[PDB]
Parts: sequence; structure tokens; C-alpha cells
Amino acid sequence: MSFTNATFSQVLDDLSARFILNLPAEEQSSVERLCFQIEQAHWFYEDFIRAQNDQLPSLGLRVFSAKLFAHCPLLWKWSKVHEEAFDDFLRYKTRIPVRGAIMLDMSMQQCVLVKGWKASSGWGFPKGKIDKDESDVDCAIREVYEETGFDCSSRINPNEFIDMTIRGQNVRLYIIPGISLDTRFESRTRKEISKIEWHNLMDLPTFKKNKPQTMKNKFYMVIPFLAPLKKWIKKRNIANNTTKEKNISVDVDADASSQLLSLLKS
Amino acid sequence: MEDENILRNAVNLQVLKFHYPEIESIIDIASHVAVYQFDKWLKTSIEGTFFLVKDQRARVGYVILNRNSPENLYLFINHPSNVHLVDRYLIHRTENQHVVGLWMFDPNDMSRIFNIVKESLLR
Ligand SMILES: Nc1ncnc2c1ncn2[C@@H]1O[C@H](COP(=O)(O)OP(=O)(O)OP(=O)(O)O)[C@@H](O)[C@H]1O
Repeated sequence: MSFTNATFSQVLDDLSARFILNLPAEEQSSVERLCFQIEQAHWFYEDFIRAQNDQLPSLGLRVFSAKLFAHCPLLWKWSKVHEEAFDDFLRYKTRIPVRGAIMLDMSMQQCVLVKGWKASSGWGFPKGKIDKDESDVDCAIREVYEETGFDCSSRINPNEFIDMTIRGQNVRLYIIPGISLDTRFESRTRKEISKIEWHNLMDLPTFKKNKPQTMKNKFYMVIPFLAPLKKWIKKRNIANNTTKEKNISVDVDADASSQLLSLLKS
Repeated sequence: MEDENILRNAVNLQVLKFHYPEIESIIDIASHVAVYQFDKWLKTSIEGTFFLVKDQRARVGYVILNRNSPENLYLFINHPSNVHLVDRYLIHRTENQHVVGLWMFDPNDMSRIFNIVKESLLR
């Protein structure tokens, strides 16, 4: 809980000193070699730091990276042509795709999470890599089934999901509301999993405005999707009393992200 | 320009003092170090940026700002004889009589730190 009282600025310096600041000059000049470390930082931020300081804003990679440059002097010597090519590269870096789901109850205040054994494994949403020629929706259906025992092919909605680049992967979690609250979960094809449980969203580290996190739970790439989720639900609730779902998706590295970049960068 | 380095130093020292306010000086830095222990080498979770620091009471030591979790390492090197170069590790005999193995991914960092360590605990 080192970063509970750090300002945003102090957090930015740390992440810099930690990941990019002290790299060999050549690695700072390598879009790839630098993009990798920045991808690590952005994840360290969303996954560890925001967890002890919810005041800190949830950022898409592209925005987080811009603010990480402000705390990295060795990057200040470089062209607009250069910094734009980098951001380009952040936008389109060939990354391994990962698909899965955020399973919610009917009332949208509880979600399904999966835990390995190991004490070094934190809870996480069901998700995995893509098998050859397999489709995004089809990969999600499969991962959920393998990890959870629950077949979601009848409720999964190809139009409803959250996209986000985190720790060098392109994560897409389909959002499937209305999962039976006494579904029985199984993991017989996935011997690594020890627990699969409903958690209250309000107990998740950054979910409620000023609830501090108890040191009794570890979460993997959960925290980063919580901002886009709150947004998803807000919108899906508007849709519920106006029309009919379908449209509702949230892409973290898209417009929301370029709007904020323009505000910083102008 | 050298300005960037004066700037890079100040940030480094802030970052460390924020974690450890007793630290007064940074001697040297290795970008990527991995930490190993004994019982034969075992791999630890700690791996990240290495800073060779000097204490306010003048104690030489090092900080790894860990890349895998916010759980950093900070150990003192009490006497020059507590360190050795074997098998590309910089080997360190802790106060708690643990054997630590430091792996500088850059061999050059390895030699430079070892040497400056001996020099800094010499004087
Ligand atoms: N559930 C988890 N809890 C904590 N750390 C994790 C978890 N999953 C992955 N990691 C960490 O992420 C890093 C790389 O991911 P890892 O290779 O373990 O996942 P993977 O299952 O191979 O990913 P993929 O689903 O793409 O195959 C590792 O250093 C590991 O410590």
C-alpha cells in the first residue's frame, strides 16, 4: 500500500523510473522495445496502483502512455513525426487476441470470476487465446464453457462487449447479463482452476467511489474493466427503458481515448 | 544534451526517497536485474530496475523496483567480502545469511556494479 497517498504525479514518476526511464537509450528509441515496457506500466498501473488509490483515473493505453512521456525526460528530445508514429504503433501493434465474458446476474450487481490454485493467482474473468480459424464469439463461448461449465451460446450477444488493450493483449469480454444466480459451475477440463464464484461488483477494488480494498482478495485483469463496465450498465439501463440492448459496447482504446488525447495533446 | 540526465537523476532519487526516505544518493543503475535465492538457484518474483544506493548513515545498498508486483527488494551490502562474481551472478551474502543471486541481463552492468561496490565500501 505504498501508493495509497502518492499523488498522480508521484505515481507517474515511479512507473517511469520503474519501466522506461532507465532503459538503455537504444531501447527508448525502439518503438517495439519501448512499447513493450509501456504496456507493462499501463497494466502495473491499472492492476496494482489504482487498486490502492481509486482517485487515480482509469486510462486506455494511448492516454496513459502520453502521461508517462511527461515524466520521462529522455523522450522529450523527439519529433512530432516520431511521437505520432509511436502512438500509431500503440494503436495497431500486432497483439495476441484474448476473448471471454463478464457473466452478470439478472440484477447486474454480481459477476462470475475464476481462480487458479497457487495464492499467486488472482481471480479473473473467464478468457483465453483464440484457436485457429475460431471466431471471437465462438472463442468466448468456449472459454466460458471450459472454465465455468456454463454454456452461454444462447445468451451471448455479438454486439455487446468491452474491448481493451491491457498488458500487450487485445482483450474482448462479452457482457452477458441475466445469468442464473444458482448456476452450478464446473471446471473438469481445466484442472488448474480451484474456485469459481459470484462476487459483488461493489466489493471489487475500484468499483464504488470510496470503498477501500480489503487485503483479502487478489484480482487479475479485473480492475481495468470496471470503469468500462460501470459505463456499460449505465447505458444498458438507459436502453432497457427506451428501446432494446443490442448496440451497447464500450471500446476503451477508441473515441473516448482519442478525445482525451486531443485534450492533453492540443 | 546533458539536461536530460540531470532531470533523469532527480526523478530517480525522488522515486526512491518516496519509497525509502533514508536514501540520499544513487551510485549506479542497471536497467534489468532478476533476483535468485538458494535452497540449487531458485527464481524469485522480484525482477525489475536495479539502483545502487547510499544511505544517509552512508550504508551502501540496492533497490530493485520490481516489475511484476509493487513488492520491491532493498538490501544492504555490509562488507566488500559479502559479494562475489560466480556463474554470471553477482552473489550477495545477506545479514540474514541468505545467499542472493543477482542477474544483470546486461553483462556490463554486472562488472560495473561489482567493481563500484568494492570501491564504494573501500574508500
Ligand atoms: N490469473 C493470474 N494471476 C496472476 N498472474 C497471472 C495470471 N494469469 C497470468 N498471469 C501472469 O501473466 C504473465 C504471462 O501470462 P501467462 O503466460 O501466465 O498466462 P497464459 O495463460 O499463458 O496466457 P494465455 O491465455 O495467452 O496463454 C505471467 O508472468 C503470469 O505471472
